[PDB]
Amino acid sequence: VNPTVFFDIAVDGEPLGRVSFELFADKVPKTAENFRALSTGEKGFGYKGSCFHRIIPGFMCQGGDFTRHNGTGGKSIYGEKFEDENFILKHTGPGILSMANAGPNTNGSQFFICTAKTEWLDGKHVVFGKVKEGMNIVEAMERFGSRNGKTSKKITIADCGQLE
Amino acid sequence: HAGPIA
Repeated sequence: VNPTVFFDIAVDGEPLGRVSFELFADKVPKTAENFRALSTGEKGFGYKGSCFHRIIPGFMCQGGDFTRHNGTGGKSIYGEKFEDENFILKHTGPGILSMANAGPNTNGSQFFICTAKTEWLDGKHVVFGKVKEGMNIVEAMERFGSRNGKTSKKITIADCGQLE
Repeated sequence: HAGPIA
């Protein structure tokens, strides 16, 4: 029953590969259904066309800011932001999909894909999904990142939606 | 500004 969605990544317009995720709607429903609805585009905005503004090798790839494309805003499906669902799931390793907030209870549309164990984020960031396939795509676009998160190339979500 | 830090 756990939704599966995907991202078709491209490096400067040129298609890179597909990355799919399993969303734990059974544990984190509002948070999962938020990501799910934004991956497809069930409301007119969403992750399509948006990019990964912040990428730090060995840490994570952050995207989701479809409105500002910098990390300032972006927005969920419930107006603007919403509270933390819970912290049941932990940042166990690469592939982990977590919400990128700006202080407790400010989950909007932004998220990050882990490329390493980041347990220090446990309790601060809501873990709601994980890459199922395409961890080598996430890793390929990671090299186009940096220390401060600036991307040396324009990594975009060329396409996205729900496979089940 | 949103995002996790190391």
